[PDB]
Amino acid sequence: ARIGFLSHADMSIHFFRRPIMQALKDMGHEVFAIAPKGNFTDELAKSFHAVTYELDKASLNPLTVINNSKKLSQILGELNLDLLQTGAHKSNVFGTFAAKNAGIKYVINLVEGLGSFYIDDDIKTKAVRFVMESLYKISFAKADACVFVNNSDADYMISKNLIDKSKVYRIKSVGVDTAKFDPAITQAVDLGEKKVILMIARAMWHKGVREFYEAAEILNGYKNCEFVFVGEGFAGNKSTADESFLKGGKVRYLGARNDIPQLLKASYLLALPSYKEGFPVTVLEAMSMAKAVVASDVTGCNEAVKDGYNGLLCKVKDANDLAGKIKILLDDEELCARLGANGRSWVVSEFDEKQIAKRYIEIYRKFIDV
Ligand SMILES: CC(=O)N[C@H]1[C@@H](OP(=O)(O)OP(=O)(O)OC[C@H]2O[C@@H](n3ccc(=O)[nH]c3=O)[C@H](O)[C@@H]2O)O[C@H](CO)[C@H](O)[C@@H]1O
Repeated sequence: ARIGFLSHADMSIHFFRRPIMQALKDMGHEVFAIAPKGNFTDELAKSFHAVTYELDKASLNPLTVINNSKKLSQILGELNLDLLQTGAHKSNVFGTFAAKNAGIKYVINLVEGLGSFYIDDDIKTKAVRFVMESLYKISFAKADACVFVNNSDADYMISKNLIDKSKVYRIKSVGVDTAKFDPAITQAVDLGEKKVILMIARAMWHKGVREFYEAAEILNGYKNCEFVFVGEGFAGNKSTADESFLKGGKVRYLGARNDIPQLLKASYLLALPSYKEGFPVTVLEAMSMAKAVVASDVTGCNEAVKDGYNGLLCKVKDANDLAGKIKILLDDEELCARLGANGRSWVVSEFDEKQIAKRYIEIYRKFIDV
């Protein structure tokens, strides 16, 4: 009944792990949110036991990653956890080494997208991918189970003999609060009298930001549409567009936001031209808002979006095709509503966060008493 949730980022605890954690709290367990300090740490402390720690998130310096993870082992050791849920690569691998060195008996892993080491193909990145995969064989072997939020990541990692089918659990998506993300109780943000083409994302190039801005250029307000981008960029990051790029195109830039339901209600459709995903949550949120989606035909996107059912798929790294799919929906309002209505019907039946959370807890029940 002492259950930790380790992440590299408090965003993942607050946005993804939370419904699991709430369900365990409501059952009378002690739930720990273990993540570096961030914008959500203080409110999370009110609900759960916040634990912070230092991390060079993107660094691959060996002695930095040894020291980071040794300190981490001590922080985890002092919590006296019965089970630790990790998520994403650094916590799955090094969080597991540190968890076992700290004497934690049960470690559950979680893969939610394979990330940029499978987008890039430069030799340096092909070597990094090899090492991480070889480390994963050890870390998975030490952990008791791994949850996958899509099928392609599980299939892939099984095919590389990184983990036995026995330990793979497929829980599709991290779920969405369909009662909060409900159009009937949501008041739209006012963005004018325009057909809003909404993209929600951290401004990673690997998220398709450039293609989205190029497509805005191509359509240039066709049928009174307006491209709108929600999310943060960063300065001096090669992996990221800066605010000067995000403010300099035919896109209305809103920066970070907390009224996503309200923004989705004001939108005509949601675009996600990502290069690679796990099970994109902005897609789930758009679906719960009964909004059609236009998404790249890539990993993750093509499991959350079924072409012709709840959205349309476009080629990746292709602004013209992205624009083309958007124009088809701008040209055909009845189709766009039908797809969004199917999107709503699907989230409600398969992706509500409450049933998703219950299925994580059944995995834990195999190992500890809940
Ligand atoms: C591999 C990858 O590229 N992405 C995956 C990764 O996290 P990502 O962080 O890439 O997931 P994402 O970008 O889909 O996260 C979106 C979440 O952030 C929220 N938001 C975003 C912008 C903003 O200004 N305000 C705001 O509140 C939004 O409401 C939603 O809850 O893990 C997720 C959880 O399973 C999904 O699998 C994604 O597919």
